[PDB]
Amino acid sequence: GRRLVIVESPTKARKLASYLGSGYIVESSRGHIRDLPRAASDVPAKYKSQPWARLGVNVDADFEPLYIISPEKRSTVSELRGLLKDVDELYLATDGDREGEAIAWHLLETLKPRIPVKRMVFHEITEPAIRAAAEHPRDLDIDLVDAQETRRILDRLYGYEVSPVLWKKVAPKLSAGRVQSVATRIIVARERDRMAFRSAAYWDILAKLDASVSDPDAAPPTFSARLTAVAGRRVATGRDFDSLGTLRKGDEVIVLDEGSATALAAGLDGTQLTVASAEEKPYARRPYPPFMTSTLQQEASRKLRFSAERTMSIAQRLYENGYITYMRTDSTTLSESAINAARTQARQLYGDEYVAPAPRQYTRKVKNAQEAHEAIRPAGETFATPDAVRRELDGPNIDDFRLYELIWQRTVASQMADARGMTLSLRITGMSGHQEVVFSATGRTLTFPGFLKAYVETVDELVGGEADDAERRLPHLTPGQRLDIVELTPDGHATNPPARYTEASLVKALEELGIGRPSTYSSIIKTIQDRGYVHKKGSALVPSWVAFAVTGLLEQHFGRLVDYDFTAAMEDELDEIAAGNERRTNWLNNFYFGGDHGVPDSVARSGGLKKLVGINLEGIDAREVNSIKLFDDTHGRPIYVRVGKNGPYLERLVAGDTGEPTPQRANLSDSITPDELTLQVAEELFAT
Repeated sequence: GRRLVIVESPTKARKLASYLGSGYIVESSRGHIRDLPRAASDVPAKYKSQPWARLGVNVDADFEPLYIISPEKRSTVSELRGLLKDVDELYLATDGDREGEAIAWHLLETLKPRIPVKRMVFHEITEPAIRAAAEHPRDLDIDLVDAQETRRILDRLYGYEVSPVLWKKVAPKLSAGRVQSVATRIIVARERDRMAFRSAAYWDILAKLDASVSDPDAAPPTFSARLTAVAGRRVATGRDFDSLGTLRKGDEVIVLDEGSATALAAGLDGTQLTVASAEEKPYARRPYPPFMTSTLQQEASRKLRFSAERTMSIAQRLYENGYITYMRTDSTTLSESAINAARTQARQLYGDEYVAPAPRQYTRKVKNAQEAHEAIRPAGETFATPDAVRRELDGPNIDDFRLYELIWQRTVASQMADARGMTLSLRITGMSGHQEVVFSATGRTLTFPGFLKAYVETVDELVGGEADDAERRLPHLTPGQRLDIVELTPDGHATNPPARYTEASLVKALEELGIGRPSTYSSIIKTIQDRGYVHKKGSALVPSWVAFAVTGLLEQHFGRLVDYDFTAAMEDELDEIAAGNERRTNWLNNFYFGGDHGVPDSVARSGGLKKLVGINLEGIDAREVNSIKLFDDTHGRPIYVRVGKNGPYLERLVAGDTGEPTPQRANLSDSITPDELTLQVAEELFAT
């Protein structure tokens, strides 16, 4: 009467056993047990006669893979086979997505069971959910397994073709990563934009206005307003300049400068201003959807200041320990049990009035219904309360509680009433000598906070901006109303360069572009940092010089491999395989060898990966690949950054003791971000 259940982790193994009980033996497999060979020694004697064995994929036989058991896992497999001898049934209880199905498949291929096999799938670890999945198994989904394998093979083939190019042309020991190099490109593209940015200056006037003489009961009696128009011409703002600091070809504006603006203020000093136009418009904010993988990583980054990787390790533990639903999901759907628990929680915590009128469903179409069933929300039909979870996850597990609290608040808020308020608009007029001038003020009231009492999104550190519960108080003003000028400050400004990415904004970008998946966002963000391509300056991601060199090589000579659209399209086709709408072998064959299928002008339609990469590379100069153009000096001489084996250093060709060509060099580190190394900075380190 003995049943064996296999999962990926000891924590999950202990948790399922607690729920299953007697007559079940629950073991862990440490994740994957087989992979393609990673070394010549991974190749078994039987295959040492196959020249493709080390590669591990036989491209001339429909991409047959060589899966071997990694030496680090041979132990695990031995024990599993040992235990299998003594049971009546095998339960495979890995995660329900393509990774988990692939593990199940591999266990079947490795153990070769001669007893019944049931495959359990669940998206939360509770006693009911576990019991249910045991009683109602799901057939192994081969389409999922084929999708995972296609991606595994693709990565192997990609590394095989592309790494040698990086080795000859950039640096040895660099490792190719296809999606990674796209993520890297996004970051490098932003740094270049910052480097080509040129600021424009623009001035206006800020006034403090008092309404208390014309209306003794104005609330508040004072406020601020900005100069918006002078003599029918609209004052220049930051949005009016392009990245080169020149005015955009649109409507007609005045750029004020210091002397311009203070002349206007001095000519105003004395007068009153007059309310020409007050307007109220109500607004209604709908609450945030429940968390999915990308939005959870974003909010944890902006609010808790957790890296993407950190958020996923914590979420993993919460899920394995029964606290939350599955944390790899692109669904924001809540089950009816969860909608009711949130509604109740909200009514108990905040009031009957703060509960949405009718229950709120957030049903967005998921890419694959087999891998994602539900948003990320507290597990169990009744949510474990934040205090109870706070006590269990105290001390060392404090980051786990903090994430749970974030998830709980988000779920609860998602069932709450709309935020209500008014948005205030003001047109104030006046006279600075000859010219008529317009000051403007805007305001927002939050009459009824709604879900915002339970959850408010955090604004991106670098982008800046206003939170969705921020209010600007303005007094009730009426046309004709005179206003007293309390103070006038002529105000100078400059346009700013485009903000760098935080992890939160990178994840957002990967999602909008269709390049990231719930299973991949954090591993993408993590790897580009490990491998040195990118590092953090505070909360900002900054590319390293080697990132420029690699990105440059790929853009110049293999552009399709790092094109945002081609990348997204491939991610989509892999999902197509997962659904059963495209075949593993056809896809690999088209991708590697070329074919007539795929988005126009893609790798597949351009002759395949193999012909694409294997051009004549002797035409590609390593020296230029490792040279990043910065600018010319005040003598017309190109100054570039050279990526050398000893690292990054600045170089320029100068006139020597005889003449040119003489290279003048100066060494460089992390301390100087690319957009910080200006000509001033460069000259300063060429000399000292």
